[PDB]
Amino acid sequence: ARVLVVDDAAFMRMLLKKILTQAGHEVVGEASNGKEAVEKYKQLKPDLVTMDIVMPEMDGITAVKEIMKIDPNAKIIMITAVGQEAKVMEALKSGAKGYIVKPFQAQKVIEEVNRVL
Amino acid sequence: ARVLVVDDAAFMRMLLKKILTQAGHEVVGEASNGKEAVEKYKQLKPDLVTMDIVMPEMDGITAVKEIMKIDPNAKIIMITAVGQEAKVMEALKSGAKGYIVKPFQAQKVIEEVNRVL
Amino acid sequence: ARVLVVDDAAFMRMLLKKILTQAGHEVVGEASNGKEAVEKYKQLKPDLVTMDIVMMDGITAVKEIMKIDPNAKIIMITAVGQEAKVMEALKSGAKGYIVKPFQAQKVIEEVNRVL
Amino acid sequence: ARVLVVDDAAFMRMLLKKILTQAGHEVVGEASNGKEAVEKYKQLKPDLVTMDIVMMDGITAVKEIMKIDPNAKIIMITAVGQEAKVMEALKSGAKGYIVKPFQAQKVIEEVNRVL
Amino acid sequence: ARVLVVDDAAFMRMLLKKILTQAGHEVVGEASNGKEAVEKYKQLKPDLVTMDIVMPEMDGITAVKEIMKIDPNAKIIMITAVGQEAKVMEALKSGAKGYIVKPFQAQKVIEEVNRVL
Amino acid sequence: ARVLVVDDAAFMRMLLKKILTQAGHEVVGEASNGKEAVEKYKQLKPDLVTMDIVMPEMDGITAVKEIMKIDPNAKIIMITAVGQEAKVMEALKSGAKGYIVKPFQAQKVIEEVNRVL
Amino acid sequence: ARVLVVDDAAFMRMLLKKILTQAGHEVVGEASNGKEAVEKYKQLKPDLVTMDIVMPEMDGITAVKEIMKIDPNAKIIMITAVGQEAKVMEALKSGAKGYIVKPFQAQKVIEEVNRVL
Amino acid sequence: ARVLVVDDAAFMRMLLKKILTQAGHEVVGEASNGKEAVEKYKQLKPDLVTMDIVMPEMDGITAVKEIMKIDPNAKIIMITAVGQEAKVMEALKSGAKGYIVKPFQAQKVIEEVNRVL
Amino acid sequence: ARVLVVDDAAFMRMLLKKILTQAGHEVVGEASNGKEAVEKYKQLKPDLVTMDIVMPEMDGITAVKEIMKIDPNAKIIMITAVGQEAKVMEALKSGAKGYIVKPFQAQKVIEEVNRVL
Amino acid sequence: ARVLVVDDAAFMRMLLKKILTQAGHEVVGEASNGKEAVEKYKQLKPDLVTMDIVMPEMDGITAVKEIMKIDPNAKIIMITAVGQEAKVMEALKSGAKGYIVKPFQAQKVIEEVNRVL
Amino acid sequence: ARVLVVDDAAFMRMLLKKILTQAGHEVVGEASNGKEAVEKYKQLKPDLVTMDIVMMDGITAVKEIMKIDPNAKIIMITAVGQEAKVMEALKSGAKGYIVKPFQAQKVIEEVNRVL
Amino acid sequence: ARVLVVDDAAFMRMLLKKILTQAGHEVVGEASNGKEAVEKYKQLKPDLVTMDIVMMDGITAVKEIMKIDPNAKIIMITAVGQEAKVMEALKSGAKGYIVKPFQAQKVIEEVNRVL
Repeated sequence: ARVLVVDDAAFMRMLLKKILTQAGHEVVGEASNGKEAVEKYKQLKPDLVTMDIVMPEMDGITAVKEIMKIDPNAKIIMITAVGQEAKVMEALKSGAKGYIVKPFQAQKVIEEVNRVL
Repeated sequence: ARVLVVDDAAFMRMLLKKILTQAGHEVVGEASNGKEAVEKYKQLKPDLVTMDIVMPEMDGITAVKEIMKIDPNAKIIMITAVGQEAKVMEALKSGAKGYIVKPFQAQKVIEEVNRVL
Repeated sequence: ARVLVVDDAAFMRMLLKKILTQAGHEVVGEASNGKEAVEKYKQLKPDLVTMDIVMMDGITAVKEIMKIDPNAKIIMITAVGQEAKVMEALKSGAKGYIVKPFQAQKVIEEVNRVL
Repeated sequence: ARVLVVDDAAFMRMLLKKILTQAGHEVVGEASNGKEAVEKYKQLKPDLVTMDIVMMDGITAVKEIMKIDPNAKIIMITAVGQEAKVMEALKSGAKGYIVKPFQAQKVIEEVNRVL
Repeated sequence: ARVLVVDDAAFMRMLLKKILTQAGHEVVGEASNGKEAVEKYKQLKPDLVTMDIVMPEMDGITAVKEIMKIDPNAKIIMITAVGQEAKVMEALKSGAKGYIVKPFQAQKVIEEVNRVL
Repeated sequence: ARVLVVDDAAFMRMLLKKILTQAGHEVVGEASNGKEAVEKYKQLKPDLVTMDIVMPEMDGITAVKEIMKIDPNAKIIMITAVGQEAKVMEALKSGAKGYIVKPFQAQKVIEEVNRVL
Repeated sequence: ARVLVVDDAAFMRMLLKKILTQAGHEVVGEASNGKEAVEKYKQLKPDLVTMDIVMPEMDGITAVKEIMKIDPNAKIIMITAVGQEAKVMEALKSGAKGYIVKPFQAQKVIEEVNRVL
Repeated sequence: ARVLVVDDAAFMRMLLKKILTQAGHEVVGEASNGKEAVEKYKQLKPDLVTMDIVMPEMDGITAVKEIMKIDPNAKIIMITAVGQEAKVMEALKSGAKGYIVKPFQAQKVIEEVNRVL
Repeated sequence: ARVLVVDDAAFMRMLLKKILTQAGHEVVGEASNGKEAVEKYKQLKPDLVTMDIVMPEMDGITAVKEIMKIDPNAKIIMITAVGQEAKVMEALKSGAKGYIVKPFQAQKVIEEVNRVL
Repeated sequence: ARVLVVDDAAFMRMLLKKILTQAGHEVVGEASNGKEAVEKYKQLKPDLVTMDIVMPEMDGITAVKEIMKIDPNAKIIMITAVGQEAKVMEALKSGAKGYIVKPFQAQKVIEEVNRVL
Repeated sequence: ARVLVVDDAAFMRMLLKKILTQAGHEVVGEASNGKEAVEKYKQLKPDLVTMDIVMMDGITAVKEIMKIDPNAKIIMITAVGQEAKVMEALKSGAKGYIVKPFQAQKVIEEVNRVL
Repeated sequence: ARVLVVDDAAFMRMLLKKILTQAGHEVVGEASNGKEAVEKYKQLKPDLVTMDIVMMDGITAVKEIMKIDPNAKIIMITAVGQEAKVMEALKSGAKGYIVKPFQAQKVIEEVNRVL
């Protein structure tokens, strides 16, 4: 069978891939999160999917909060896309120190890195 | 000057890594999701984190539902960890056909793969 | 001579208690399940524990029904903490589950999905 | 729409029956254990079965008590057909067993042997 | 002229076998207990059976009790077949320390041997 | 450890012996019925006993009855020891055709074999 | 006109061979089971194949039984993988004297060969 | 010792043969299935047989499918017994060109051979 | 006067060696773990042994972690038996790239070596 | 490739070494325990490491027992840290003749050496 | 495209066979030594041969050891069919031999005779 | 009583070692070929040596095949350090070589060049 292997841990995808291949199956693709598994399913139409039941769920804001609990002096720069300004605002409130804009202009990224350090 | 780079898109991590390295910084690690960013922060104690504001949020159950919308005959095997049985149950209800237990015992994985196919 | 009596059936605890008391022993406490027996053991330090096992399981019944009728429609009832068994029941052919305590609307929604 | 309701608790069968009937379904039969559900399935050919699983087990409780007190004295209660579980309980540290239905003299003889 | 020889004492079967063979008969099988004599009769359809009137009668439970009288610290592991669980239970009650399951899986046999020792 | 292996089937003693030896244990003796296990325990004082839960229980009379059910024309000669005359009598009643006496005198055994055939 | 004849019954192969030859065809090969038919097809590239739909295939246990009928003193070692213990047990019961485990450890193979001889 | 080596996998026979020969034994023959092992036993009278406990069985239908993969223009006639019709149907669907029932008339066998060519 | 010095700490072996030599003794060998002390005793037959009671012993997983600290691009294949899957999983998580199973099949060892390189 | 082979069993290192060499790889070193594998890695910078996941650990007490089996007149002094007294006691019971606590005075070490000789 | 594969290591023949087959070639035969390769060549007439023969012999080793130590004690380990070589080894200074397959008892008897 | 065990098969060294040790001897070393046995003899000075060397070479096989078929196509499989032998094999008529460890791609490239 043609198998899509889904797990956030690269090494776990590799272990499962080895077992599946030894049993005669072909791993036709891999994914590390939910959204990616859906897209790869559409594209590859595998006979079978294996999926870790823990898929990454933690949003940027929560990650900022957790890092700030571990280290109140942490320095975090957010990357924004357009339309997510509300979330960046909240990330800054929760302790992030700045942000940079995609697509990256190298000079502006570096200027912001220097300001934050 | 020691930087942890966090983004779900590999090519975006590579572009940012190149800019940071050219400017004299050392990229000491990378992460593609929130949970991984937190763990890598604890472990690496970087001077600086760059973090995409959109981190993967889709849980396993939602990924199962979405795959089932695309293909009502999809064959999906969940991987369970201990303590997540409620979520596996719901994944099965939402259309997953079976599950395998970590740590993997190859013979049982294959037996479950064969039952599902 | 100090005895902790464990059985899920109240009347069976009472019958055993009567026999033990007539023979000169003191029933110092009672329990109706394993977890409760452990707690009472810590607390009472009895000389002796009597324990009844409560044992065809649900999973086998699901398998047997599916052998008789491969199109059988079975909905499991679970409470919180029994999810491992429901998982196995679903794997063995059950089509869904409903949660105790029952919320009528959710029971009916699941009944309709399964039919 | 024809439903076989399976649960060891009578009152839970009645609560589910009420909800199913109010939603327009017919409860065509009831059972309190797996074996009985299989027999009733053959006989009634229901469109749908609801089945409650009845699940810390006795063996784990024996193990936990033995961790707390390696000299604990535990006597299992078995009926005919549960011998596999008693065997495992004895292996996990229980010192004996008594048979239901209880014969007072044999219970006391076993209590004395174990003490 | 085709003879099934039944006796619990090997040397008695050998003496009888020698006499029968010298007299021109063919010993087509041997058995050392009752159950074995019945099975060998079905299978061999001998013209004649010789059978010691004392066949072994001691059940497993009695053998456990007798060993325990000789040595109260004896360590005995029962082998169970399916359907004999009541007898194993009673053997454990009478002083046996554990049991192993046929067919033997070597790792589990050894684990049980180690637990008992 | 020093192990006494008890099982009515020779091949099962050999299989268990192989597993025990591979794990480092020494099989110091074997027995095929209950009575023999007790005697060997006394004599060998093993650290450990393995014992099949089904030990032969069927007496001579039952074996005669069972053989006669299988083949009403079966020809069975009993071997008697002194003191077991009641059992031989019952074996004859249940369909055995004769008996021979231990210790064997070859001539008398053969005379009885010829009478019965 | 070049024909491969496939049937598990030798007599049926002989009858078909005779008829085909009398009609002017050349029987270029024969096979008595499926696997053999495939191999002979690759190798001989016949114009035509005749093939029985049912080839009955003798398993290891049956082969042990048949060899033991031919020679009651036969010495047979089974080659097994892990997980086949029920079948090994049955093979031993039917008269096999031992077993060796794949993948092979040469030392253990030889040890088992020596024990059996 | 003189050894008959029985295994369906050629490479496994070769590995066992090498180990046996290095230890000083003589592999006097090989077989790849049960029936062949029996015949070789009769003929060679080996001191010892090594025999894989699982022989894989290719059925007629699979053999037809495999031949058709090797040569899509293969010409196959199912010469079979009555009562197999579902399997013959499937063989015909999988590419077999003909069928006859045994016992047959020579004339009709040849007529079917001619139709198929 | 011929002394074997046993201690896991190199500095402690050096200090003891110096003191023993200054006092007129000859240090004929050193060992840093138990197994090594035994072997060196057999071989050197010293008049005297000094021995630390506690030698801490590094397991496979710790060795993987330590090698990965020294060289983050290290390529490590674990050698495991069946039943150790939890430990292999952890070794892979700690940075090992694969595993091979004892007893060795040479072909699979090489296949895994090639995959990892 | 250049390979470092790590396994506590010499014979297992030799089997793996043979397979690797036959396939064209170079075994550049060997180790029998974790600590030794780390040191050899630093020194050899191999392309690849094969490493048994379980390293067996001989403790000091076992090493004392083993030495005493080899030579019942062995002279062993336990040079140890404070807080180990139960284990030293057992070592003395198992035949060690002396003990000193580290850190020590040279003079007292030598005095204990002299007492034991 | 028809290939004869020659290598003394079975697993190396198998690896090369797999690579050749994946590339579209047919492995028509195998051999593990030179003499066997020649015979298989005659018989199979392959388009192509791959060959890895891996080749100091026992007799030379005996001679060299005897030069180093004229009192050396050497036992040859031989199978049937190698008697000419054993003869020569004994002439060159070896003191005995043991025959494969080994009986432990005969090995020990020969070791004792030679010492 | 101090024994050097010489055999190209690891498992045969191990079997002989076990028998020798059970009989009271000490195996002080092992070797898998002649040259190694000589070196180990010098170094260990054993009381006793057991030796099984098992020895047509590749070059002769090439020559014989070329006599049978002057258009034969032969590829040598070599490791590093055997270049002198490959040279001679090519001179005697072999058309190419492949180097261990194999890369599949290089094997195929060489097979295609030679055909």
